[PDB]
Amino acid sequence: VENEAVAPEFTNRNPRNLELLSVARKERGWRTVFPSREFWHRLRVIRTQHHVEALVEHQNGKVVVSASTREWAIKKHLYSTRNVVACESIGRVLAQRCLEAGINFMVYQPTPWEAASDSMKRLQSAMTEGGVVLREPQRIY
Amino acid sequence: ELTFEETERRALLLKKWSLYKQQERKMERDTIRA
Amino acid sequence: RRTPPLGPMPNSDIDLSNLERLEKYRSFDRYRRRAEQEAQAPHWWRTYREYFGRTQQLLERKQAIQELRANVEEERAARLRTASVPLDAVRAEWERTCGPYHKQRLAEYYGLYRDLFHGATFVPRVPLHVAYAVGEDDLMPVYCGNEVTPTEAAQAPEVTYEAELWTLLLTSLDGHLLEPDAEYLHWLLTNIPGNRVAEGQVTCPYLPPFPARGSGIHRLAFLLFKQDQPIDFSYQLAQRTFRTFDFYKKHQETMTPAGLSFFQCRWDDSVTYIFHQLLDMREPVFEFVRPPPYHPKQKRFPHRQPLRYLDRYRDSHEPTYGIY
Amino acid sequence: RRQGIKKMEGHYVHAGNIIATQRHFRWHPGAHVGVGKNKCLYALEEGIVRYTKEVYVPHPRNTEAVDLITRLPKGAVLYKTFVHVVPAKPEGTFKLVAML
Amino acid sequence: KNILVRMVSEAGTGFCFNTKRNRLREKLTLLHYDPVVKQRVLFVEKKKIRSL
RNA sequence: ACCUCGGAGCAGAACCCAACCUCCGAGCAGUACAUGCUAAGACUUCACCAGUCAAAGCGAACCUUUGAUCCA
RNA sequence: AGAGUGUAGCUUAAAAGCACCCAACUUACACUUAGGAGAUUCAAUUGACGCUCUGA
Ligand SMILES: [Mg+2]
Ligand SMILES: [Mg+2]
Repeated sequence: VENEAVAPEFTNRNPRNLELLSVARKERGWRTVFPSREFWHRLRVIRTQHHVEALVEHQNGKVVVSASTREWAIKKHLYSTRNVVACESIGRVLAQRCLEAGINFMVYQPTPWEAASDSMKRLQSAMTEGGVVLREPQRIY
Repeated sequence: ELTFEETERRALLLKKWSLYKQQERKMERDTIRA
Repeated sequence: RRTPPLGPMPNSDIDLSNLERLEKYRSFDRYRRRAEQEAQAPHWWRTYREYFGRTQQLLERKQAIQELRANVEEERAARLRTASVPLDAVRAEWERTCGPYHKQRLAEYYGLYRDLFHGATFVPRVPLHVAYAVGEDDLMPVYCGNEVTPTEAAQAPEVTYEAELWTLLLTSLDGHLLEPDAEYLHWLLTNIPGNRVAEGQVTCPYLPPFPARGSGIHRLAFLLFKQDQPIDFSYQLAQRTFRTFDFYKKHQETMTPAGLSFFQCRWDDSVTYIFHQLLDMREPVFEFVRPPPYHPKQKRFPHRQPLRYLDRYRDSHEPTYGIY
Repeated sequence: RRQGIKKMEGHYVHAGNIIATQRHFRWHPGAHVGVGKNKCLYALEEGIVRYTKEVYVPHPRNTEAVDLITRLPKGAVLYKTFVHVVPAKPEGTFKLVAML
Repeated sequence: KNILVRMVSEAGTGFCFNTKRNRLREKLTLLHYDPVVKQRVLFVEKKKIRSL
């Protein structure tokens, strides 16, 4: 049968294949430097003077899924783009975009004061209720 | 204990003093530069 | 000896004797931002990257923002940190405004461009929508990078897109079983009249996704091409295999990509059904096999090594007796 | 003491190999390089050893380093020597085990 | 100074492990993992092994 | 007076080394009582003895200065 | 009368980032956390409203 001619070794070219199988490597070094690189996808929050922005970035540095209050589509629905309301709104938008992009797992690396920040707590709560888990599964060795 | 109206008035007072002392520092700086 | 630097040494431009008169990093976060900027900046020394690498609209926006700010209820809710945002409206507005750019980012990250057009990119101008009807009451959508089971993708999906002809194509970028570079087409409508899809030319009939068991997660792409004038084109794997690269080379004169929507498929029992019922072949099962652990060349005298050293190199765990 | 670098740049290194032994943090762990209790740098993966210079961002809990970095001019960026292991082999392959 | 003492399990097992405590300090009672029982259990000081 | 070990001079740039020599302190203290068990791969005071680091795994929780054998 | 002409304080930013202010922690500063305010001078690349300079 010609249809059963299958190569002995499969070649999956999806960049997220091993990452989703929880088998791909994470950069496990960098212990003396903050933040750790031992992740596949990272949630990075930039709070500027006027705007609050959130990124979901792969380890390689590619920005995967972004939500910026700079964008009209989001800034046209809230009063101030630099407050807890803005942080929660951008978190919910980013959670929806992550779910639509297939990113269910993420790593968040806040400083102690960022973690203590109520706006960051609200953003994490928004993400977790939107579905994104801010803790990546362990690598399978 | 405190109510909601007094908290709102306190917030408005803080905002108005923000604007007022912002104008104060602005005019002081203008005099300095001039 | 001292070789001079091959470029501007860091912290040399600001190296001045007026240290007391120089403003300092009062905070850790400002230094972090500066350090990230420097890391992004290219350098002449070896770095980690080397090895591991309208006007009316503006006026309307300003007026709308002024109105929203003037609304006292909005200010009260914001100051009480209780306001919310309409997710559906934000989604639609983003799709219209800057959704195509984010979808291009997603496609580049997922490698669709490099694997379909050998790196040639584009922008998905048309906010296409695809959804596989699950049962009768609901329909699982296919966003840019969604996750859909082959059971839900067993039957052809409903496609909606506000536009005016069109050619819609489905490929499995990594489902091939023989040739690594090739891919399988699942269904292709051509010469779509406007929005209605039932009138499309069904050149290749619909195939459900068939990712082999333990073969990982496969990415399936819905491509949509704007069409100027129709052209005549042209359950067997030898005829379902093809390359989007030269396929779109043969039609790029009159076809231009304007829509994308892709999803991830895992194994499911529907894949067994697909492999047996209609592909009429034994389904392949794949396992992720890690390379054998490295051991240094065995020594005659494993000095200071534990007794487990011999086990590290023995192959059979059962007792053997040689000539006896 | 017999300390120092055990694997220079370009050297193939297997997982667990000690890359450098040090008393201070002369070399810092980069990608796929772990640190022992005694600051020894060992490889977490199998691959090639590379030495680079990278911007140093100390962990916030490191009070002394944070004080040093806050006492620093607004344009200055600290740099340190980092050791990375560029992994050679892939994590694994998918092999046909059975044609059911 | 310090003395090495034999903390004996209060779980009935014969498992004992050695710790160091000040001579002037009171007799020791401490939670510790019991391997035979596979659970943290209390241990009590029984007798002084030496004086270090 | 010293004899062992550790830190500094003392070696400017892998290691090794200026033995003899100079100064200092340790035969520990504090902490914890998983500060457990196992285990790839390595380092090493130029032998051996001895001494270090350690992924993965299992299990709990959520570390910073010496001495062999015999014999009791 | 003529020249340079022109984004909130600054930007070989295109409506952004730094700047700036109070509230709390600070003796205090600072940090941090919460908040606040801000501009592309008027008409069609051009002309004219405002600033600086060159004269009387
Ligand atoms: Mg010495
Ligand atoms: Mg040796």
